[PDB]
Amino acid sequence: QQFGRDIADTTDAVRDPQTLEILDITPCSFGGVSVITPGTNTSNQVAVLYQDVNCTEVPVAIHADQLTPTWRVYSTGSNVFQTRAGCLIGAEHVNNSYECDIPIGAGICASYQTSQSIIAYTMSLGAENSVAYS
Amino acid sequence: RTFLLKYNENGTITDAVDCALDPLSETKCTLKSFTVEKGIYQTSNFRV
Amino acid sequence: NNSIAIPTNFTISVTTEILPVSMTKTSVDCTMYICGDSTECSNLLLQYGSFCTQLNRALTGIAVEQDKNTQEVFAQVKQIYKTPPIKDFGGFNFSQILPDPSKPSKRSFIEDLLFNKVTLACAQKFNGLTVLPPLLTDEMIAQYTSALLAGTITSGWTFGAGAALQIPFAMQMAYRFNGIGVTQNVLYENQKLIANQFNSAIGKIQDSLSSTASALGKLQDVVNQNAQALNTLVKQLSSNFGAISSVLNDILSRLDPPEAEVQIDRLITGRLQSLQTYVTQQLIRAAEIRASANLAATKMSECVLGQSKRVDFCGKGYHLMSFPQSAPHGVVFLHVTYVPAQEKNFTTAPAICHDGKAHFPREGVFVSNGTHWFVTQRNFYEPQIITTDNTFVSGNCDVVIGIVNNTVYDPLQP
Amino acid sequence: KFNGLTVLPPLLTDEMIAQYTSALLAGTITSGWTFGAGAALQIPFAMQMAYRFNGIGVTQNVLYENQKLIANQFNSAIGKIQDSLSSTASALGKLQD
Amino acid sequence: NNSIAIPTNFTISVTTEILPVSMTKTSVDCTMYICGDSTECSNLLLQYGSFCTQLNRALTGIAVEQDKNTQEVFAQVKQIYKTPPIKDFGGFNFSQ
Amino acid sequence: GRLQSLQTYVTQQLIRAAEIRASANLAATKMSECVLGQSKRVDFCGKG
Amino acid sequence: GRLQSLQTYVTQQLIRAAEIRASANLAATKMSECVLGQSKRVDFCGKG
Ligand SMILES: *[C@@H]1O[C@H](CO)[C@@H](O)[C@H](O)[C@H]1NC(C)=O
Ligand SMILES: *[C@@H]1O[C@H](CO)[C@@H](O)[C@H](O)[C@H]1NC(C)=O
Ligand SMILES: *[C@@H]1O[C@H](CO)[C@@H](O)[C@H](O)[C@H]1NC(C)=O
Ligand SMILES: *[C@@H]1O[C@H](CO)[C@@H](O)[C@H](O)[C@H]1NC(C)=O
Ligand SMILES: *[C@@H]1O[C@H](CO)[C@@H](O)[C@H](O)[C@H]1NC(C)=O
Repeated sequence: QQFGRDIADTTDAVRDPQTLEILDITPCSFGGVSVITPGTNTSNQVAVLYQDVNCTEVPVAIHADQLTPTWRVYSTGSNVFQTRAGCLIGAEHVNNSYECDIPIGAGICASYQTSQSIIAYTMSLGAENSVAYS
Repeated sequence: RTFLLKYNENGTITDAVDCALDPLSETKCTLKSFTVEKGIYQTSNFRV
Repeated sequence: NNSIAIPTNFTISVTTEILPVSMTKTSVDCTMYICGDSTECSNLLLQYGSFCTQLNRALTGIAVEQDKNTQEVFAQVKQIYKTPPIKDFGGFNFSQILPDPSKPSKRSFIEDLLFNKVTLACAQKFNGLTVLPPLLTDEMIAQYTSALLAGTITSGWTFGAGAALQIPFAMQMAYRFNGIGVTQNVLYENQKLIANQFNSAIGKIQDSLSSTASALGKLQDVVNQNAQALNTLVKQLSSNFGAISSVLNDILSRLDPPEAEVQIDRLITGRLQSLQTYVTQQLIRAAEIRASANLAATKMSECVLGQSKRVDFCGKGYHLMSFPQSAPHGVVFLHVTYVPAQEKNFTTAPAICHDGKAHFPREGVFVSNGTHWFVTQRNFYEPQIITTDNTFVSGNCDVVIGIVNNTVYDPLQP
Repeated sequence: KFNGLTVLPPLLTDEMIAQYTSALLAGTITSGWTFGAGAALQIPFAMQMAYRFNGIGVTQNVLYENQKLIANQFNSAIGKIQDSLSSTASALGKLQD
Repeated sequence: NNSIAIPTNFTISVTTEILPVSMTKTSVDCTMYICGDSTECSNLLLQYGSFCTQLNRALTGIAVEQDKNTQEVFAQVKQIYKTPPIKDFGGFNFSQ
Repeated sequence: GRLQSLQTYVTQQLIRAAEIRASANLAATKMSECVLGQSKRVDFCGKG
Repeated sequence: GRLQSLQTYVTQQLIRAAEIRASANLAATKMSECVLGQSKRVDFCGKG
């Protein structure tokens, strides 16, 4: 063998012609970057959603070390929260649950609630209630 | 850079927004507008 | 002219019906699919106008509709009701259709069977094709249904019309039969009979779905369509469209840019046709599900939150009520329908003449053993003595065809 | 025909389609609403004419006292279909489209 | 304030309503359509990936779905009935 | 050109087939309501 | 490039035509039921 194919007929694994070591090849660009933003006339601070990156390889996947300093501000920090839809940066997580207005994914939403910031939380399916049945 | 300049009825530019300052600025050139209601948007990746 | 068929018994029947609600959430990036990590390629794509700002926008428009479709089907109520701990529903057993609190998941007993009955099979994310998570995860999907049963079973149908009003379940179906033309004395004399039959009906459908019989035929097609179409898009990148190679990197290592203007563009034109067909075929498929989604949404407002008098719209037979349950990429309706059992060969007549006066049935039919006459409900044989209270007098006796002479017992001054 | 256009026959032939309509025609006449919800229940058509009036608020007695008038009038409406379909101005526009 | 209308007679009328259920199923084969009776042209078509193995399932997908329409509209009864030998329908003449 | 000619025919057929589905389902719902039983919906099965 | 400009537009408009066509028929169904008579079905002409 010299190289391996897949359903896409793309070279995913190749054999080293020198060390004869089995190794894999794959790119991780995650070009579908999304931002959660309120009305553009309301505020400038926003939250950026990264899709399926675990936000631990952000400086490595895009090589943000040699990039402009404005990209490294949102690349890492204490404002990091991980969802089932990816890692969300730029929002303060809250332990409450409201009827959300901004759909993001994986049951996580965003809002404009108070010192102002954008909060992200699991949406509230409704007001819990019980029926006095007998 | 990719610049989006808006012109008044006279043609004099009163304000301009660069589309590389922050990922918020990437939204405007992606959508080709400024005053857009609240929601969620996706911008094509442009980092090199 | 004078033969009628009135059932003498009845049986309860529970059927199933599958309807898709939301399809697979897919989105295609502009530059990644056509040519990834090539700034010399995106320059040539820029001269072909604005296609990917239309196709992705159209594809994103599916995502808004898909999340909206689930909201207008499942989030019909605004409060999450809870079933009471005391499962004393007048002889009925409801454990199989309600979520088990012991398990850490909110999926009910039959939803686990449904979730493994149909599958979805993921790893080809590298070449642009990605999958956005749905707005409502499967844990929350089961939570909506648990509240919806907690409203219909316990609060009647009033919870779909305002504040929930408590009611016994023996009460609920008692005058629910009043909506199909039979009085409410049937169930109170046959509550034990209907309870075991209803419980066995749940057991009968449970074994069929737990067996090898594939009853979820409609669900597999929509998953395959949103899987076969993507796989065709995956395989289509391996074709050269007549080029010297099917990969642009080799062409970038083969021909100079002056000589690559002709070569790359015909690849770019070919692959745009490949992507345009996918976005087009995704819209009609999204349009057909949306037509079915509104059908599911209508059945949510009609077949669940109340009693529907439309024939054969909720299952098969007379409607009593339904049990919505969560399913992957769809919903499952459990219509509990009323089916008449074996009947008796009756002899009928439109009217009775007593003293030259015509007595017509206020509510029901006129049936006879063969010598004596009785009145009963149209859809159930409960013979009664002909009185002046169950009939009303109108017209003479020489204007109605088929009238028969008979007597009427007068109970006011016996 | 030429150039690869093949027409597959319908799964149900036109002859068998009429039999389902014939089955529905006998089902509607001799059963009414019972045969669509379980076992067929035979019932006189004169009776079934009454029980649909009760479904629209019309009293049971209106049919029986005016049975003769309805019989002549209902067939006249049926007979008007031929005059409305055999004319030059065809009413079958939707199918023709 | 005190005027109501109650009809003293009634009229029975029948109206024709038209709704299509299915159309003629079509199928196109690319092997002889695009390149008619020429094996030197089909090899160019083979270099275009899989469109004509993708369009055939689209038309057949329509034809399979359209055959479902005929069964969904008419075949809603599990029994086949027949008219009784007598025709005592209370004055109604249904032979038309 | 012929593939584009064939493609627009397939797209036209698929659009029209979906409308037949909407009409047939309306016909199917009518068959379940207008014929097999009695419908109290106003002005759904004809006029009156 | 210009025929493909129209092919994209006409396909989308026909698809969007079906979206309105189902909605208009849905309104027409509500037009013969919710106003021209009294409707018995639940949550079809508003909540409650
Ligand atoms: C922003 O625009 C919205 C438009 O709906 C308006 O309601 C709101 O008051 C505006 N806010 C500011 C701070 O201009
Ligand atoms: C993300 O990184 C953390 C840190 O090691 C790891 O524990 C976690 O499993 C990662 N997420 C996934 C989905 O692998
Ligand atoms: C939310 O709850 C978790 C566990 O109870 C806790 O670790 C976390 O600090 C809480 N968050 C806030 C903002 O209090
Ligand atoms: C009504 O039934 C009687 C009893 O058989 C029969 O003689 C009579 O002809 C029937 N009526 C009509 C109109 O046929
Ligand atoms: C209607 O109007 C008349 C005179 O204008 C009046 O006598 C009557 O009381 C009114 N009825 C009602 C219900 O207002």
